[PDB]
Amino acid sequence: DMYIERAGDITWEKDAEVTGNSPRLDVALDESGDFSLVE
Amino acid sequence: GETTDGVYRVMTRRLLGSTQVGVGVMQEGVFHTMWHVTKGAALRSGEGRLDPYWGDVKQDLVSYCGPWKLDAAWDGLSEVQLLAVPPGERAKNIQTLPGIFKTKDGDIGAVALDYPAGTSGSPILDKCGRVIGLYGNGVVIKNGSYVSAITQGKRE
Ligand SMILES: Nc1noc2cccc(C(=O)Nc3ccc4c(c3)CNC4)c12
Repeated sequence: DMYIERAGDITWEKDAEVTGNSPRLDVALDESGDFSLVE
Repeated sequence: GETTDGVYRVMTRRLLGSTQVGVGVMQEGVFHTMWHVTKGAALRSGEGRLDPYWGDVKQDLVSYCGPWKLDAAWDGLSEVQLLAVPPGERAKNIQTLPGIFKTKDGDIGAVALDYPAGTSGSPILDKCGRVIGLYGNGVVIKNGSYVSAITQGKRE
């Protein structure tokens, strides 16, 4: 049995830690909802 | 039980101790999460019960108590915030500029932030705090890191 616990409010935070890149990937989505890379 | 708007952890006592299998959004009395987190199973909120209402394996989405309510979209230009809720760790906003997943049926936004699988269902927000999608379904690139799509449902 699964259960839920509150973790916080949904708000934008000014001056949050800015990280991560913006890559452009050629992907494929299958019937099971799984993405895969097409190269 | 608790139906206040907000981000929530999805836990299970089935494995060893209490394990966080994912995360979700409560909005307008509906709980929104990724299909692979619950597999469509019922959920508990204190003494109350949440029953699945809509779901789809291909989209990897599921809603509880009512239809999918989230319909904000990434504008394709601005930076977004992943409100990451990792297992055993505090909720934390991470700002990033999304990349692009190019598919045969159109392009989808994608956030390149590496988090544990139990972080699946964490909301991605626009500058207004509106949920533009959920983190947890993407791909593993060459080094082993995860790049997730900004997965959004459809408000009927
Ligand atoms: N493999 C991962 N490495 O880092 C992650 C971070 C978040 C999620 C995952 C993950 O596994 N997602 C997922 C699991 C099952 C399914 C789907 C997606 C969609 N179809 C069924 C991962």
